[PDB]
Amino acid sequence: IALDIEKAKVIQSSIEYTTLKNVTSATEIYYDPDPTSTVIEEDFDTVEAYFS
Amino acid sequence: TMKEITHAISSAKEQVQEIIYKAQHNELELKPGMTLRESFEGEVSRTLNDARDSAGRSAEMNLKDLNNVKQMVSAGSKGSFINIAQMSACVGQQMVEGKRIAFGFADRSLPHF
Amino acid sequence: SFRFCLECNNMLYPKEDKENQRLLYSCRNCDYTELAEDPKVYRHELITNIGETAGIVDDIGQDPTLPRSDKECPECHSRDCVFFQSQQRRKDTNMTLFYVCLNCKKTFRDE
Ligand SMILES: [Zn+2]
Ligand SMILES: [Zn+2]
Repeated sequence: IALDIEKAKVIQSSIEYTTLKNVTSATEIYYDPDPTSTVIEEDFDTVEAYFS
Repeated sequence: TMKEITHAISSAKEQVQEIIYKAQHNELELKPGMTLRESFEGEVSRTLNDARDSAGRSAEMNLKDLNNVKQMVSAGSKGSFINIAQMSACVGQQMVEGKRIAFGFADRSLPHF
Repeated sequence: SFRFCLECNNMLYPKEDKENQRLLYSCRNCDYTELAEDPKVYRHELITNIGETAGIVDDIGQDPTLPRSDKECPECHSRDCVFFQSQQRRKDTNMTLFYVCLNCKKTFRDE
């Protein structure tokens, strides 16, 4: 690992601390009274694909 | 030698201008573990330090053996290379708290800029 | 953005009906209740870019301490302009420039 850069980078990634807040960009709260469907149109396709 | 020193300082200032343009167009490489502003400041400071060292080296190479400052520096009794550089070629960059002169006014160092 | 009560000017907190399954903005100081238009109750930006270009005034061309360039205006193609960096002053802030024309007074970049 000391003479190889890729394995060293793998070890570095495995050591460094990473929280959810680091990768998160924005969080939102929405009102949706239908458990099996949704009001948002952008995500409607993906969630209906999941449920089906 | 004064022509050579002036050319070195002008080339360094042109290099600093290029670094400024690159940082102002998002074309600057970021030193790991440091922000964009910190990397820009460090790179400009390194360029200016290299400029002063090059000008001083030119000035110190110019000196004859009969030069008295050279004789004192070569004896090791008083003075060094930086003294010759600042006396003859360039004083260099002034650092306050390990950084260049801050913006004590509103986004400038003096009301003349 | 949050709305205010139309009768006693207090804040309209969101409320949910168990029987009707609707989102309603209701004032807690009275019985007023108005139907909500959007379900976006709350939004938090961990990394935000607001205030970077929001610090702009219409009289910035009269400041004599600002540098003057000759960049081309995208709208009226003027030959004089005034530039400055980002008004946000965090440590992560970019060093990009914002140019202001002396005729249309709009803010535009160089990219
Ligand atoms: Zn009310
Ligand atoms: Zn214009």
